[PDB]
Amino acid sequence: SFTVIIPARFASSRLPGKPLADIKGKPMIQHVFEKALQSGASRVIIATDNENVADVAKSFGAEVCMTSVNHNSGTERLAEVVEKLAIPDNEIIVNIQGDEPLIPPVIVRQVADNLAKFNVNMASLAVKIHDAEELFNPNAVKVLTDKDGYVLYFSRSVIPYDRDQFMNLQDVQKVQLSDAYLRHIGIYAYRAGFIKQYVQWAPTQLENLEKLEQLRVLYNGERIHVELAKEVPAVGVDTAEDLEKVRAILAANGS
Repeated sequence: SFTVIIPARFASSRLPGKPLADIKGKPMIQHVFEKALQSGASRVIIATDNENVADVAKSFGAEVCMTSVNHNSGTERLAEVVEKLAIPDNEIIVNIQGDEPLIPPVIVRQVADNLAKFNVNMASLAVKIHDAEELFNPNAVKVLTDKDGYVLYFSRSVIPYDRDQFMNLQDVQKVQLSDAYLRHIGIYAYRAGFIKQYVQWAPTQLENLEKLEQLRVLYNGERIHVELAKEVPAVGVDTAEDLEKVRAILAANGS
């Protein structure tokens, strides 16, 4: 079995209070909660520092853990939940974002099973990158693993470098990419006890440069397993446009 923790994500610049945005009669956060239940999770916790969100979540039967209103990171907020609920060290925890109402339950279960299968302290997923435009986008995190799926490195820089095609490239948007690129997806599985260790490790020059918190784990020599996601998850909702899109999709799926 495993536990899912869903960060509410109330704070948003272009879509403030999005966790409570209505999507076909239910707040977006409730959709994520229901997808979590459909993944086979034995426990689903909504974590938030917002009283209004907590009240709404409890109203649809969700266990809620209030997180402190500090500066600390997301991983830092996951640790606080583990500590406050006294979650045993070996419990498998899957972190899913509160603004992904269309997250495929199958991939939530996938990362959880992978954590147990390979017995690592941290597991994640990736999806193929097909466009050069996305490949060179620093916002798309590229990842590479060894033959067993154990991560070599994560980076905003393009890896692997294609010698023959990248040498004196003049138009990246027109380069034909090989089938070797992977975009890391921000869905994780951890052993509850490891999160505590993760946050205890000192900040690294590496993570500060790439602005990738997960590099702290690689820097400290901890094995991470990454596998191709069984299904490509939709981008999280953060704009009114994205919200309209999800509403249209859920509207189409019921008639």
